[PDB]
Amino acid sequence: YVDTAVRHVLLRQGVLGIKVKIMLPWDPTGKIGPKKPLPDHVSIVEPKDEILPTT
Amino acid sequence: LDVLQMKEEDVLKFLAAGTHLGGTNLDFQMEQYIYKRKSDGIYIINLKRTWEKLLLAARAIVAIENPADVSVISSRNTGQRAVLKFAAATGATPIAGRFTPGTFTNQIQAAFREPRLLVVTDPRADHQPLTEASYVNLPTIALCNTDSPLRYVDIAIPCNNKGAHSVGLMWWMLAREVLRMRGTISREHPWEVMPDLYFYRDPEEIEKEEQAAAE
Amino acid sequence: MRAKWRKKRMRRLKRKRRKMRQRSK
Amino acid sequence: MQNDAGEFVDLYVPRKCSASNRIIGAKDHASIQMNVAEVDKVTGRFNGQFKTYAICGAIRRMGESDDSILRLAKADGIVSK
Amino acid sequence: TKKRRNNGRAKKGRGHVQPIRCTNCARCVPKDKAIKKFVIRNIVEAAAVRDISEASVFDAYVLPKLYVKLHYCVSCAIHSKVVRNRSREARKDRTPP
Amino acid sequence: GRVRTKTVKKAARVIIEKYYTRLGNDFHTNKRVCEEIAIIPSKKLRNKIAGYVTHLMKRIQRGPVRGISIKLQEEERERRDNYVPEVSALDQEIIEVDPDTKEMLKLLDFGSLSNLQVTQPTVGM
Amino acid sequence: DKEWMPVTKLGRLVKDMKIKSLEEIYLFSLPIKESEIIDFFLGASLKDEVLKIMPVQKQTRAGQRTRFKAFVAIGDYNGHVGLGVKCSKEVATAIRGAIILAKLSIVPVRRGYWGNKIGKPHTVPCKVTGRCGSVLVRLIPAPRGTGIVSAPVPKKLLMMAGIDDCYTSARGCTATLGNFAKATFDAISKTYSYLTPDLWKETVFTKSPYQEFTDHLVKTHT
Amino acid sequence: VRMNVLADALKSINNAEKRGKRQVLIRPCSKVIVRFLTVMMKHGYIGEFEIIDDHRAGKIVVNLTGRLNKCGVISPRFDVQLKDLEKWQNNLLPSRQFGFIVLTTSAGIMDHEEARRKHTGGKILGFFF
RNA sequence: UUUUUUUUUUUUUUUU
RNA sequence: GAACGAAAGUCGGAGGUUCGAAGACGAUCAGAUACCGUCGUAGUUCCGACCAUAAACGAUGCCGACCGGCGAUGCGGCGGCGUUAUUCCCAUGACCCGCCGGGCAGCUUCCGGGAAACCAAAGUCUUUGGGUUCCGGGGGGAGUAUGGUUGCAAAGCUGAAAC
Ligand SMILES: [Mg+2]
Ligand SMILES: [Mg+2]
Ligand SMILES: [Mg+2]
Ligand SMILES: [Mg+2]
Ligand SMILES: [Mg+2]
Ligand SMILES: [Mg+2]
Ligand SMILES: [Mg+2]
Ligand SMILES: [Mg+2]
Ligand SMILES: [Mg+2]
Ligand SMILES: [Mg+2]
Ligand SMILES: [Mg+2]
Ligand SMILES: [Mg+2]
Ligand SMILES: [Mg+2]
Ligand SMILES: [Mg+2]
Ligand SMILES: [Zn+2]
Repeated sequence: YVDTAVRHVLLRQGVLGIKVKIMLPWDPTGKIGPKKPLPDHVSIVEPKDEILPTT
Repeated sequence: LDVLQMKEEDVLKFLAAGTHLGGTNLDFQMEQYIYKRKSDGIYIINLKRTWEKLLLAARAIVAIENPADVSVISSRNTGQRAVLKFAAATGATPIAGRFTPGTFTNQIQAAFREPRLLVVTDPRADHQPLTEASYVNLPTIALCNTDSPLRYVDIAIPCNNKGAHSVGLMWWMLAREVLRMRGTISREHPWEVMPDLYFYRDPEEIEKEEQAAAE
Repeated sequence: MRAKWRKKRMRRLKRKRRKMRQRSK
Repeated sequence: MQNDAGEFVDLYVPRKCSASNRIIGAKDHASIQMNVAEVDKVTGRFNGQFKTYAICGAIRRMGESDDSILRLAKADGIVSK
Repeated sequence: TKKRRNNGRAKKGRGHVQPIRCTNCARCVPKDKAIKKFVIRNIVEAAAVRDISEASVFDAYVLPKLYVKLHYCVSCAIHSKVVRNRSREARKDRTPP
Repeated sequence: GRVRTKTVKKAARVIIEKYYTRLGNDFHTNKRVCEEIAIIPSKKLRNKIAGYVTHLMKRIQRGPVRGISIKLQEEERERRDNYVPEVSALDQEIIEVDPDTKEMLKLLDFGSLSNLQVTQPTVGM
Repeated sequence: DKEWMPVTKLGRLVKDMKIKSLEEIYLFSLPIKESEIIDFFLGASLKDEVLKIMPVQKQTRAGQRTRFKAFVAIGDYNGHVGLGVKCSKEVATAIRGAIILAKLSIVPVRRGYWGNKIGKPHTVPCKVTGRCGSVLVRLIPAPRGTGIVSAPVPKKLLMMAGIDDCYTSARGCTATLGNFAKATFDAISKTYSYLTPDLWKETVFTKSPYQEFTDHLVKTHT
Repeated sequence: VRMNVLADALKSINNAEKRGKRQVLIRPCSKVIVRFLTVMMKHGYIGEFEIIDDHRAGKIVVNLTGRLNKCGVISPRFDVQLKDLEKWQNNLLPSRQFGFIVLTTSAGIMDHEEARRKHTGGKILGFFF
């Protein structure tokens, strides 16, 4: 889920260390984000129906 | 006035409920409503000025046009029964149970209201909505007791609100007066529902006991 | 040091200096 | 407040409170413009016209509002004799 | 600052109250400032009542009690676990159940 | 240590509140009903959810819960709200209470219908 | 570019454009909540200055936690000014927050004459006072074209408040702008609260914006 | 003990105005107080009033409009020669639009505005606005 | 029941 | 200018239970001359005189007025076919209910204040003036020196500068 990026920058002051980490969004289909959901983030389905009376 | 004046059926129902007696302590701004000390150290509220504040409170409730702007609160389980039926009785917005402080002030929460008038049951039980009134510019009609303070109260109706019967009779008669001032039923006709809905049902056990004896 | 005992030491010094003055009037 | 030109100088005229004749401030959020409706004669039906009573902040906080609304309605005659 | 409105004790009209000795460290303390209690005790251990109830001569009608006005000063009563501290709004309290 | 997590109790209350109907008092059936009506990423989470769902079912089948009520409890509480007999909004239409309210109804213009009689000593409180 | 995103029913009145000016809101002292309401009523209120940004320190278990406290004073030059104090852990965050809080706390300023009525007022209506902490700021009317003789911070604040001429008299820790600017703000806020013997006329009581446009409110809720 | 009863009257007036009550009781009475309230009434800052005539010393009850910000007494009753009013003007009056000063002239208890026309001057009782 | 002391100075603050 | 003014202290007379500065030992500690324990001096007591100081504290000069409420409690006064003790009216007795005056106080409050803690006064103050006495002007040096004055003495009163 977390894409680590660690780079160096050389300047006249010396060096600068940068760390960038980006949590990818959960997209269930496609190349955008990962396809497994979070184990904490649990999705349910909305309610089913209504009518059910006898005949 | 001469047509909104009291009738004997009203005072018969008042004396049947027991609203004439009150507590043992006075607020100093509650002197003008109440009448006389009693033998059992009990202060008797009049009914003459009691009807007058109910009349003015009814006029103020009919004054706001959209009845959904009427917001009605009761915290204690006496008036928790009455408020829910009183709200659908005219148009009002019921809020009982826990008041959820920050009802009127912050707007990040979806449970947010912008009323133009508030009616409560007990100020000492509703110390929080009366405090929240002063930020959002809304008046107050309060069913005040004999020993209840009057901070942030605009129209105070003198009554007893310990017992559930007097509470329910007041909510019944207030709805009864507001709907007539709207013009649903004329004055010379009884109101079509009976105040037990507005009173309060406790542990059903005794309710279904009455049902089981009346089978 | 308390102000109490500071006053006591200055008081004792005052008595010593008074004895020195009375020893050489 | 008028100048020598007779122009109405000020931006807005604040509500002088009907209780105790004191100015409702620009941020006195305890103040309220109470409205009470007119009633017909013996017919007893609603009139679409209403009367306006202003209550300011410190009066509401102290409790002169309960006395004040009845004493303002009584001089107007809308409550009793 | 004032930590207390009453300055601890209860002298307001007076100019001077008698001192009374404490029991533990025997310091004299003005008798409203002192921590006052009153021990009503069965003179026997309540577990040891039954041993004397066995071999008692009479029909258990003699039940002696020992009454002591017990009188502490604050500097040792707190060490002796009576007057344990509280909060700002909890200092406004009265009699414990 | 069954102190179960906020997300577990949250999803369990959502499950029972949406679908009270399919869930029964049998744990192994309710476990498989959870996979039909929800998406649970893991089997330990399935078991924890289903266990607390059955423990909630043994309360809801027993009585109403302060957490959430089903539609049946809603209809029964609405019935208990609007049950109206014709008994005691009014008594027998003379109620006797007080000589002071007798003086009051002498003052206010009414008929002075019938009796009102107590006399008391002065031991209030 | 982004949409206004209404809530709280006064903004729905604003989007229906049914309240003309901001004076209608100050007639009834309705509580203002969203910030761009005054942007819709005033498109030329961008005139502001950051008064001071100062750090405050919280001594926590490892080291001192720093967070910056930004003061922003905004104002239209017609007699509307706002003052905003906002503390946050970032400069740009605290500046944006202090701008939004000044937008919320904008209030009008009464402006009177020195003593001759001739026209287009230039000064405070009387000797008003304002107090915040131990700072007393006293505003005294001044003759025409005098300028404002004061400290630089309330000179900026009264330069925004449409005052051209004023005398000031401070007392207290004037070194602390956190109380001093709020004292000057309370002083210029009390100007409509202070009575005057040319404002004795009984009120007219025009209708509420709510009761005036109930139909818009009903159709927007529904 | 009891001295300068004008101050005792006007501090009661001030406390009643700050509280917001309707009418005040003042236990002493002076011709000074009566003419002072006459000036205040004629300029409109108070309402109608009424003097309960005790045989010993009466009691004044004043209906209040609600406009009175502040009334008060200058303590030692200073002399004021004319062309020395403007000190007291800048020092006491809140603005150049309102505010009044009650001088004591030889021709009666006068006002700050009537005094400059009548060209008298005299002693200051107090001020109100 | 004990239970004392422990160099000296090193530490500065932003634009939107 | 004057009268009282706790404890301690000083000077006579009487006695001397307890406590107990000083002092003595025994223990504890590295050291105790300190806390702990044993003994025990002056004083603690009373009668005469002096000394005039204290966290002498509500750390809030005195008089006067105005500005919210509530239940108390102490002392008078008043009202109340409520109750109860005499013997049998009668009174004051004892509770209960309520009012008035001023006293010690308390809970509450956005009365208004203040830097706040908090206060019905520490409020009625930049809208600053009811009358009046004593006072403070960065900390130290210092309530020290030095003069005068009181005191038997201890010391008290007045009281500065260099730096
Ligand atoms: Mg301390
Ligand atoms: Mg003392
Ligand atoms: Mg400085
Ligand atoms: Mg060493
Ligand atoms: Mg002595
Ligand atoms: Mg000696
Ligand atoms: Mg000798
Ligand atoms: Mg001898
Ligand atoms: Mg001994
Ligand atoms: Mg002294
Ligand atoms: Mg004094
Ligand atoms: Mg003194
Ligand atoms: Mg008595
Ligand atoms: Mg007697
Ligand atoms: Zn002890």
